[PDB]
Parts: sequence; C-alpha cells; structure tokens
Amino acid sequence: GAMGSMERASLIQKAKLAEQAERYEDMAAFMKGAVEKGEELSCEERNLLSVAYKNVVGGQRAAWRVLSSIEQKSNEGSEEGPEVREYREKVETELQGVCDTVLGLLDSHLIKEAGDAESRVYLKMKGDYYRYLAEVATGDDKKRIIDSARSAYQEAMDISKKEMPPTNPIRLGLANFSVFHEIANSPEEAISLAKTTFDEAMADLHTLSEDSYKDSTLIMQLLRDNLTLWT
Amino acid sequence: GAMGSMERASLIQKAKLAEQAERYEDMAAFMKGAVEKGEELSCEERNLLSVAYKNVVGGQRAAWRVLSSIEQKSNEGSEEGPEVREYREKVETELQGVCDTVLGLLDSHLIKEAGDAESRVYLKMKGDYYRYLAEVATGDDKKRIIDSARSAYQEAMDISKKEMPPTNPIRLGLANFSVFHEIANSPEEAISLAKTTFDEAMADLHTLSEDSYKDSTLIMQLLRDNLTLWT
Amino acid sequence: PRRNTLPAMD
Amino acid sequence: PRRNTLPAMD
Ligand SMILES: [Mg+2]
Ligand SMILES: [Mg+2]
Ligand SMILES: [Mg+2]
Ligand SMILES: [Mg+2]
Repeated sequence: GAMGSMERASLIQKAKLAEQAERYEDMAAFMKGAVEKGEELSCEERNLLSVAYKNVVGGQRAAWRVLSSIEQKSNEGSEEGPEVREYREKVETELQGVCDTVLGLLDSHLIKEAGDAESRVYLKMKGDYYRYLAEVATGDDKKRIIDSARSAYQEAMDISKKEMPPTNPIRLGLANFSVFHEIANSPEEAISLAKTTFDEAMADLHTLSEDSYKDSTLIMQLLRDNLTLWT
Repeated sequence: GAMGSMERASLIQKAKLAEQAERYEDMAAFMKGAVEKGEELSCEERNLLSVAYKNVVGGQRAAWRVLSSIEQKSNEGSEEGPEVREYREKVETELQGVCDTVLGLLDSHLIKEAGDAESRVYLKMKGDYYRYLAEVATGDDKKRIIDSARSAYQEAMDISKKEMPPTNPIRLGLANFSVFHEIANSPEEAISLAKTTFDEAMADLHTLSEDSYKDSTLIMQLLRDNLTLWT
Repeated sequence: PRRNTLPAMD
Repeated sequence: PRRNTLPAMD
C-alpha cells in the first residue's frame, strides 16, 4: 500500500535503479507496488519482480541455514540459552512473510489474468515460494505445503509441455521441479526429469539462432551440473 | 527502544549470531539495544558495534555512489523524470539517519564515560560517521560537518599520540584521518600523515610479539597501498 | 557447491 | 580500486 501514490512507470524505473544499487528490498517493494496497480505485467516486468524477491528470500534462506546449523550443533556434549532458537525463529518468521507476500501477489491476481503460456508458466514462482516454505516447515502442514508446491509445478509442467518448445528457457528453468524432487525425497524422479529435459532440449538446439542457443545452453548446463552431482 | 525487554548478554549473543548470518541490520539493532542498557562496553563489544554499523552504512554508501553517478550522467545530450533524484534522496536520507543514530549513541553516553585511552580513542567512530555525512552534504552545513569530523579525529589523535604506542592498531586505524584529508582537500596533509604514521610504527615493530606484529603490519599495509595510490 | 536452481542471487 | 579505510565490509 506504501507505493499506491506513485506512478506505475515510476515504480518500474526505480525497481531497475534498485537492481543497479543492489537494494533488493527496495526492488521488491517497488515491484510489489507495481503489481498492486492491477495491470498485467510485461515479460521484462515479470523478470524484475522475480529477480527482486529471489534475492531477498535468497539471503533470508542463507541466514536461516547458518542459524539452523549452529542450532543443531547446540543440541548434540554441548554446553547449553534460547537465543539461537529465538533468532532462527524470527528470521524464519521473516522468511515466511516474504513467501506469503509473493504467493499473495500471484493469487491476487497475477495467475487468474495470465492467459499466455509464457506468463502463466507464475505457477513456477508459485512452486518456488511454497518450496521455500517447505524448506523450513516441520509440523502438521509440511505435507500440505509440499503438495501445494508439487501441484503448482505440475500445472506449469503440463502447459509447458503442450505450449512451448523443449529449449524454451522458461520450460528449462521450470524443469527447479527436479530439485523439489531434496524436498519430495524422490531423487530418481529428480534425475529422470533432468536427463529427459536435457536430452530433448539438446535435440531441438539446431532450430535456434546464435542468441537463443546461448540462452538455452546456459540452463541445460545447470541441469548437467545437477545430474553430475546426483550421479 | 525495541530491545529494551531483552537481556544485555542475550543481545551480545544474538549480535554475534547476526554477524555469522551476515544480517548486519539485526547486528546493528542488537548492538544499539546493548549500548542503550547504559553499561560501558568491553573491547570486544566495541568491535561488534563498529563492525555492524560499518556494514550497513557501507552498503548505503555503495548504493548512494551508484545512484549519484547515474544522476550525474542524467544531467550532462541526455534524454530527461525526478525518479533518479527521488530515489538517490531517499537512500541518502536513510544513510543520514544511520549516521545520526550512531552519533547519538556516542553522544549518549559512550564518549563521556569512556575513560581509558583505547575506548575513548569512539572519537574515531565519531569522525568516521561525520565523514560519511560529509560525503553526501552539499549545502549550508557541509563546512560545519567537516569541522565536526576534523575536530573529532584531532581529539583522538592527541590522546593516541600521548597514550598509545605507535604500532597500536587503534592508533594506526585512526591514522582514516589521512583519507579525510578526499573530504578536506588536503592531499599533502593526507600523505605526510600516512608516511609519518607508517615510518614510526615500522621503528617500533621490534617490540612486538609475533601476534601483535601480524596485527600492526596489516594496517601499515593499508597505509602503504594508500601512499602507493596517492604518490 | 550447492545444486543449481533458477534463478540465482546477485 | 578504492583507497583503504578502517574497517572493511564483510
Ligand atoms: Mg506512495
Ligand atoms: Mg536407482
Ligand atoms: Mg525488547
Ligand atoms: Mg607536493
């Protein structure tokens, strides 16, 4: 609501300046305010939204994994206070808010108005931020958060299979689903999806310009290293 | 005031966990709340305070210098909006608050109760955060902010000369004053202070243990590179 | 070395 | 390369 009196174009301009500044909280705040203007988002504006929230949740995820480990060492001959647990909690509570903020923007109303394949294949974002909630969930809803993410990934997978070529960078990035398969305890599903996705992009590379070629090979290489680490 | 219901030791413990987490805003928030308990600070607690605020203002300084430059290019055959000026302003306003927050903690009441040389030689901190305000000041008080910083550095310099050996890392770090001399437009004063400080530490190194030796040579090397860049 | 996910952090 | 000041950023 903070950005409600600033112009849509002004928020886009300041979101890119925030990127250059590496002020990713401002960048998320601008792009949230841009989303809340009610207009659909251009392919470029989609990337600014995604890039901003990825960096904020990305440092929150990094800090959480640091605290969680000191906390595990704290409970194994260990000299005993609640301070590690309290701070790991607060940071995690902060992380859960940011995911809940992104999911609320996809749900109001970015997914319902996304009609084209490229825009709708937001469901990936929806899968990513439930996966982040999954990474920290330990209770009576961890099974339900995982299904929330899996279902979102699977909707994006069906549209991407039917509507985009096998080298399409959005399809290749979507095929994160494989890493979910570290959350879902399905490492064979993880590896099959990656070798299948890789091999079919490889067979389609002859159709691509030198520019498209470089884009697709980038993400195929992220699949190659993952396969390399799992095999 | 946010930290007023948490224990002093708890705030120190969480300030170090925030360091490990690289959550330097939390670290500054904990150390501010620790300062505001009213007790003097240990040499180790002094470094946690200094390290936290240095990182926050450090990224704010970095972002400001990025915005300021795009803003200069924006006013030189340049296609014209106020958005660059508005965001550079907000960030700078944010930076001025953090400096005003640190200066308020030194003034209430860290400098008046600092009796020992090492603790009192806070005046360096006081010089650093006026210097940061100086870096962004363009109006009717830029002359007064510079004198605010110079005076603070000079008080620390007199105590450090009288009360600490010439290799003392606090004295060597204090001798930042030379870089102030980029704010004060006195590059010859800058260089003299650095060669003088370097040469007299060099002559005192034979008095030092292998541990103290490594510490002092670190900061003497920061003086050597600066001299190298200015000469 | 961690596994890769789309996208990355600055 | 910038000039050195005490201390540095992580
Ligand atoms: Mg507004
Ligand atoms: Mg097998
Ligand atoms: Mg409190
Ligand atoms: Mg000369």
